[PDB]
Amino acid sequence: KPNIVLFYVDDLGWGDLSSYGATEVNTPNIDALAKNGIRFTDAHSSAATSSPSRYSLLTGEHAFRKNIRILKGDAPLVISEVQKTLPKMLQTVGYRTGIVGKWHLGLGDGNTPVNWNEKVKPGPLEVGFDYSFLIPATGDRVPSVFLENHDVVNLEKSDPLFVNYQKKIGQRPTGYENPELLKQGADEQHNKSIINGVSRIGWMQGGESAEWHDETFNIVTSDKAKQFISESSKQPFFLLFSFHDIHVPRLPNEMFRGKTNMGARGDSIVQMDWTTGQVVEKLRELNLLDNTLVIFTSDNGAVLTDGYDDEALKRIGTHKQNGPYRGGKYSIYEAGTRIPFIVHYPNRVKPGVSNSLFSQIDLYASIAELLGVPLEETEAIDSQNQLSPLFDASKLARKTLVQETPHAKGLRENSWKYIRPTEKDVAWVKAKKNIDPGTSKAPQLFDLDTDPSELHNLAAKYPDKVKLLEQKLQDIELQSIRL
Amino acid sequence: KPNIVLFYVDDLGWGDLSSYGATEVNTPNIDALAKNGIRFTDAHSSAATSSPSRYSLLTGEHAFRKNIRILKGDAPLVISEVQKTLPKMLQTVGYRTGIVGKWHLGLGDGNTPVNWNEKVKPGPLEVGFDYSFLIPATGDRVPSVFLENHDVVNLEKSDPLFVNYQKKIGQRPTGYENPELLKQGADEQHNKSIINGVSRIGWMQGGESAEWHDETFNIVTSDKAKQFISESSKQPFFLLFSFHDIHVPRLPNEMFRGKTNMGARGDSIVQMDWTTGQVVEKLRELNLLDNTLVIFTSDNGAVLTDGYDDEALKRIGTHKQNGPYRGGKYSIYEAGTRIPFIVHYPNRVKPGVSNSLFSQIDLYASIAELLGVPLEETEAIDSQNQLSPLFDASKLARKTLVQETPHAKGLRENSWKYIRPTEKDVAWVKAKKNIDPGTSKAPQLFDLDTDPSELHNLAAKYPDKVKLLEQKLQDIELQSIRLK
Ligand SMILES: O=S(=O)(O)OC[C@H]1O[C@H](O[C@H]2[C@@H](O)[C@@H](CO)O[C@@H](O[C@@H]3[C@H](O)[C@@H](OS(=O)(=O)O)[C@@H](O)O[C@@H]3COS(=O)(=O)O)[C@@H]2OS(=O)(=O)O)[C@H](O)[C@@H](O)[C@H]1O
Ligand SMILES: O=S(=O)(O)OC[C@H]1O[C@@H](O)[C@H](O)[C@@H](O)[C@H]1O
Ligand SMILES: [Ca+2]
Ligand SMILES: [Ca+2]
Ligand SMILES: [Cl-]
Ligand SMILES: [Cl-]
Ligand SMILES: [Cl-]
Repeated sequence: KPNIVLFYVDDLGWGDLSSYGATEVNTPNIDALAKNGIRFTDAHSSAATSSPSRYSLLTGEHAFRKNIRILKGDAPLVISEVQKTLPKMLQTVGYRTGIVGKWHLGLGDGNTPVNWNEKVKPGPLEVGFDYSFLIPATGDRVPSVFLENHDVVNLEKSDPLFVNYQKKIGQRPTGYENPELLKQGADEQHNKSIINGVSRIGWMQGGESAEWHDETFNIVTSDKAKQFISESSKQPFFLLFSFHDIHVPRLPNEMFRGKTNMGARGDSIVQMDWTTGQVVEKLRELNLLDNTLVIFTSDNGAVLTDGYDDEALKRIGTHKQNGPYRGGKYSIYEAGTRIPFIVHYPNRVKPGVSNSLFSQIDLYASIAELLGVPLEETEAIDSQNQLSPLFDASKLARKTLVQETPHAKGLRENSWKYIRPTEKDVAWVKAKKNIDPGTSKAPQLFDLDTDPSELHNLAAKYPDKVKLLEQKLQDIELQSIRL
Repeated sequence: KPNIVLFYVDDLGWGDLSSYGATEVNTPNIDALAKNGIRFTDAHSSAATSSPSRYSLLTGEHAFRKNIRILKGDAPLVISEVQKTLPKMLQTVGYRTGIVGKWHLGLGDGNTPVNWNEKVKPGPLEVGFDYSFLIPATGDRVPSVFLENHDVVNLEKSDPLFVNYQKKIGQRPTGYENPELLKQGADEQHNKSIINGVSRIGWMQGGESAEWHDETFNIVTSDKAKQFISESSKQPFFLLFSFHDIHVPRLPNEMFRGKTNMGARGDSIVQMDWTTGQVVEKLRELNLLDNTLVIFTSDNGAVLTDGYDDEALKRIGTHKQNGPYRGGKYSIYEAGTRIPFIVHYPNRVKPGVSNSLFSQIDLYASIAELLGVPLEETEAIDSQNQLSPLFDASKLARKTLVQETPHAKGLRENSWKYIRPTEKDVAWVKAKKNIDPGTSKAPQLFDLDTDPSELHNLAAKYPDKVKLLEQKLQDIELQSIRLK
């Protein structure tokens, strides 16, 4: 029973790592993991946005089965208290489970809004986690406080904490009223309550003692992960290290500012690599690294301009955050879900590069197979046993895989890519995010071997292929049991 | 005997046209040719630099056979006067042949330096062209004058013209002396004589009346091309419209400044498309567009920072000038030679998109086949007959193609790409050009189907494939006669 450490980066694109070809940023720690492990070139998150991908990561099922969308800071937990989750699965075989970082899976129960001043339940502790130290929503969503287990860290009863997303509450300055105090400019959605010089989404009243310090996320989070690892060093443990990097607002520690010529976004990649090093080296000191299944991946494709004036697009230079793939965050094109995926397990995995169609949804069933945990017919219905290609870069994995986004759905059948037509008009992606969302009123079909960036639609040349793929996409939607 | 008009752009990247996916720039006129003809996605120039590719375009053979490198402004002509060339071949079937634009193939005879004040021979007129309106070297190399046939245009005997690439000559202001006069900053190689407010490579003395005006290149070149077309409308003709766009310095006409959010480089693409349109509309106006074989392609891959402070890199935004391919100008990676290539011929070409491995070198032998011109065994020894894939997107073309750059040679065998190792160190490509030259002390091998940006070197996992690909490269280097 090896330990499992899951590095889950926020918005890390296929090309944002030097082992994936980046030249404007060096990721040495993550690169050494790829060198002594398997690097996947065709691995995918379940969706093109955070909440849905995180839901599939932990439940082994497609996010559309529960219509998961980007959650707001006070949304209720999307994972039922009895739902079968990956951490619960590992618990039944003695693993001590923990998560350090971003949650974004909801925290309340729905009936009554979240009272950030009393115990916050259900949450990570109710869906398979023993220990939890989180960032409730996202780095840019209030509350800007750490929630340990069931309690908000450093909360003073003398200064109760409240949040509101529709109107201003409290006496904190905002970005629209007080733009003078901002460290970075913000768009309309992100110009509310200011905390640590940066406005966020929504208003935050009180709880000043519970306020976090963005520039120390690297230290605070690595410190917690190292402690949890030290506490569970003599037993099997699973640690989901969920980063805030490289999600907006990008506020890296001063020791990284200027390490790249790309601005805060690039420097956040440097910080992210450093943080990863702290955890990896911690496992090395305790001689646990060779017997640890390390998985380094991301929740969705990269984005440059995501709401703050941080120079991501202006100073991009020659950097290709999505490598050769088109799209990015929010998009149905490859880059929306095609991301970095590294497996590092020296005791059982030989170094290699895998071009197998791999999905993060299959982590649940592949880890069950690793430890012999039989799965119910109703458990992680979409998660397939793909442990063999996970540990051998030469083995094949999937043939078919559905890609999700709020705007459209798509399907991969070997090198074929099909995007189902939609009438939804989503211009905010192209306008505000500088990404083609991939929608179209007409079907789309691409051969990624000759057209890797999805520039030549073949829907009209192979109309039966479109119908076949559309048919197989319907079957997967109608599926309700395993296999 | 259809008319043949060949548009040859300078440094146009695979993704610089909107019909190849560009979103930050619009090329409506050029896209119109793609919608009505074949768009090639795996077509390649012979080399990753100007002069080597141009030589291969007109001689039908690899440039390394004569060690052609980027030519200085006063270089002698690299095409022998007795050497068979594509324009000559067309001359023997009654075609009137002309060239308007960038030459960059040398002009002296090699024994004496070109005297710009006398007739310049041998030039395009001695290698198969009837008419020629030229930019001698490049927009950034002196002389900054026009050469029509054998004489410099608007040259006054009262002000003789001289060039010198080793030391300053004449009284013209320079970039290293008069920075306050420049419209754009220039690196050390481009800070010499100032002409029209932009320093160039080399020093220019005299010939003021013959100086060109960069910003009106679009009008001067399109007018010359329109005259030539208008006059040869009675006879079959071959026009090589060799663009300066989008090479440095990028000085588009006023009517295009601000059309894109990428600065001078992006606005030159706009001007480039407009100039192309002016020529296409002249063919239509004269009812020749349908009976005209129009080929639109590029001499080598794209570059952003090439010598002038023109914001090409600071304002690139989301533009992917090279599409998904790695490298660019000067590189042995795909983007060095993988370029836009469109064939517009309404009387014999149906609209399509072709993924066939296609080489510009084959244009000589494919056009010969179109006209039934038998080729000698020692002529265009690298030019293969690929007329079937040139006119039908569904037909295959090449299986093997050798790629050139001064530091390394490469080979393509279907989707496999092999880069022969080299001890050469070209640091300026990364330092100043912001492009990866593709050099490596060790062999490189890629599967472009799974690794389109050549990121995963497979040379170690397939040592026999490397050997076989390296062997195939030697055979093409030793070949001296036509194949098959
Ligand atoms: O018409 S095009 O082919 O499309 O444009 C041609 C370009 O010519 C220049 O670019 C380089 C080219 O001449 C190359 C020859 O293969 O040599 C390069 O010079 C390098 C160094 O760059 C140079 O640096 S310097 O301080 O500015 O003088 C110097 O170190 O010498 C080497 C040559 O040695 S070698 O080629 O390895 O054997 C040219 O680039 S540059 O000097 O860096 O600017 C031109 O710069 C481009 O604008 C195009 O005009
Ligand atoms: O990575 S995610 O957590 O899914 O991002 C959620 C996003 O919502 C968008 O509408 C915001 O404008 C972004 O700033 C970002 O916060
Ligand atoms: Ca995310
Ligand atoms: Ca060029
Ligand atoms: Cl208190
Ligand atoms: Cl389309
Ligand atoms: Cl701009």
